[PDB]
Amino acid sequence: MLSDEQMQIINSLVEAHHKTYDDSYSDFVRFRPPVRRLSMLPHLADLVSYSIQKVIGFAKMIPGFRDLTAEDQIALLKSSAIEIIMLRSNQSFSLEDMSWSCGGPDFKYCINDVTKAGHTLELLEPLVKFQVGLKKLKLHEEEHVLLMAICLLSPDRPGVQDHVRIEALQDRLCDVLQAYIRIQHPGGRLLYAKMIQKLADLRSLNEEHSKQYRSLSFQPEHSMQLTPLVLEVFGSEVS
Amino acid sequence: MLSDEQMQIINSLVEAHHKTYDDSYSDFVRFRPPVRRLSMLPHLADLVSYSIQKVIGFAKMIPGFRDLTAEDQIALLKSSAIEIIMLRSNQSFSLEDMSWSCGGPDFKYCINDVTKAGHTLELLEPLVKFQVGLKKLKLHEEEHVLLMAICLLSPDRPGVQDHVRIEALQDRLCDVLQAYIRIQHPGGRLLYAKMIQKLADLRSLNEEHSKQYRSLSFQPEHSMQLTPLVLEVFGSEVS
Amino acid sequence: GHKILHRLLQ
Amino acid sequence: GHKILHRLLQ
Ligand SMILES: C[C@H](CCC(=O)O)[C@H]1CC[C@H]2[C@@H]3CC[C@@H]4C[C@H](O)CC[C@]4(C)[C@H]3CC[C@]12C
Ligand SMILES: C[C@H](CCC(=O)O)[C@H]1CC[C@H]2[C@@H]3CC[C@@H]4C[C@H](O)CC[C@]4(C)[C@H]3CC[C@]12C
Ligand SMILES: C[C@H](CCC(=O)O)[C@H]1CC[C@H]2[C@@H]3CC[C@@H]4C[C@H](O)CC[C@]4(C)[C@H]3CC[C@]12C
Ligand SMILES: C[C@H](CCC(=O)O)[C@H]1CC[C@H]2[C@@H]3CC[C@@H]4C[C@H](O)CC[C@]4(C)[C@H]3CC[C@]12C
Repeated sequence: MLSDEQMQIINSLVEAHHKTYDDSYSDFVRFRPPVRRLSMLPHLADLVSYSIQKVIGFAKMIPGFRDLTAEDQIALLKSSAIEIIMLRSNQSFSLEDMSWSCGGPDFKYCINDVTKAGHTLELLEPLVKFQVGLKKLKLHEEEHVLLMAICLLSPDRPGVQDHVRIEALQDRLCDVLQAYIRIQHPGGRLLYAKMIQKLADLRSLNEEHSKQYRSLSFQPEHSMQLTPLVLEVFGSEVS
Repeated sequence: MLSDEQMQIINSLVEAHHKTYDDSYSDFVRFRPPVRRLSMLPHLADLVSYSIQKVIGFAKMIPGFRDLTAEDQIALLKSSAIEIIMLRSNQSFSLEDMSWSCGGPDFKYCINDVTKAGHTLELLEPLVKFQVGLKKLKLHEEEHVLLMAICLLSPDRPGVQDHVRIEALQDRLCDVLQAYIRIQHPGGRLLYAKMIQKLADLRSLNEEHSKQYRSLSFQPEHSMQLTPLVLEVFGSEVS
Repeated sequence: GHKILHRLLQ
Repeated sequence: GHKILHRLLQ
């Protein structure tokens, strides 16, 4: 059983996610159009940048995040943004066609499309496999948003100052998640452990992405196609 | 009469311009789509950035520019890019509808459209009036490209080191232009002086644009919609 | 730096 | 800086 405290935490996260994830993907038509070597880079740079703004919006609504210092907020986001984007994208991912279907055909992305922005199958193969395994967990929306919040509030991310406050926030979220599964998730005996392992898979995806980002951003002809927000967030600058 | 030296200068400029100005505007569909408050900013930021890359390409083909130091090349471009873009745009400007018609309807820009990127009529009124007066000069393609080259090779632009070399290059271009008009331009007695005054009008447009750019770029919600190349070139950093 | 980040974080 | 400018200028 949960307290009205743990309950309002879940309610806050679900509402935060609904305010930051447009199920109609109506803003996608504002992005540089997709073109199916680097033909998809302009469109995907815009898509990723738009997603970063949405992840920041989601984070600002996570209970306790707003009270952290501007420095820790930046620290948590620069480290976790790519992971949250990968996590939140499971909502459009389809096991049927192994693609991220974001509304119309123009915005249905397969492994073929996402390999046209400079990144290799070395990143994309594990990413698609991650989506598949995650989609098979059949997470309730409640567990989905809790997992993103837990991923974001990891005190072991570089640059973090108030470890105690952040660890306290994450431990509370994990407690809420274990209680939610036990009570609301039929046959979810091993789900929490499977969800924690996904966090470990995200660290590995973060590393491979960070590696490829570094290599690519070193070429100005490539980095010039990115947005100022992507350059800030995925960049290596430190507060 | 011109020498095969002055002649090849004109030939070099015309060819440079043909290699950097696509009369079909076929790349415009790759830009963030236009949307007719700041609704046109994403599309126009892309359009301006694409134009800057094309102006750099044009400059690299101007005889003598390539031999300047990387520092002077950067100096001349940061100072003149906005002017060359305004000058080169006269090619799509139509006195009939007072618009820049770049191919299809999606890319026909009127005063209404270009006022939706943050810039005010304080910049746009003089800009449209400049286009009108310039279009009425009925410049031959040869005079058009010479004027852009002369505008770019002004030794009195901030940060310029080799003034003598640059002044020598510009004086030679002006000589070629005066000779071309006298010989090839029927009734062009006062044209050269009218063309030189346009250079002065461009300095004034540069100033107003620089002023507005500074004000707008100070707001991150606005600057984040720009491209890395626009931020570099229109920014205030110095070599 | 982090000009955009600071701003978006309100 | 001027990373993109230097590169485009070849
Ligand atoms: C479209 C998808 C979102 C679905 C949704 O929101 O519902 C997102 C989720 C994770 C994203 C990939 C992340 C790694 C790479 C980043 C690089 O800047 C561009 C390439 C890269 C491979 C991205 C492609 C688009 C993906 C697959
Ligand atoms: C590679 C493509 C082929 C060119 C050719 O074959 O000659 C060109 C055509 C139009 C160009 C885009 C223009 C808008 C943006 C400008 C910004 O400074 C950088 C990003 C931006 C999205 C460019 C990316 C590269 C594009 C898609
Ligand atoms: C579409 C036109 C090109 C036609 C062509 O190439 O044939 C270009 C020429 C000069 C450009 C304006 C310059 C000032 C401002 C810059 C700011 O970043 C965006 C707004 C601003 C008012 C631009 C709008 C688009 C214009 C009118
Ligand atoms: C103002 C518009 C309305 C939003 C609303 O009413 O809620 C939003 C919708 C989609 C957004 C664009 C997304 C792609 C790019 C991301 C980059 O980090 C910044 C530039 C980029 C072109 C954004 C600009 C602002 C847009 C056009």
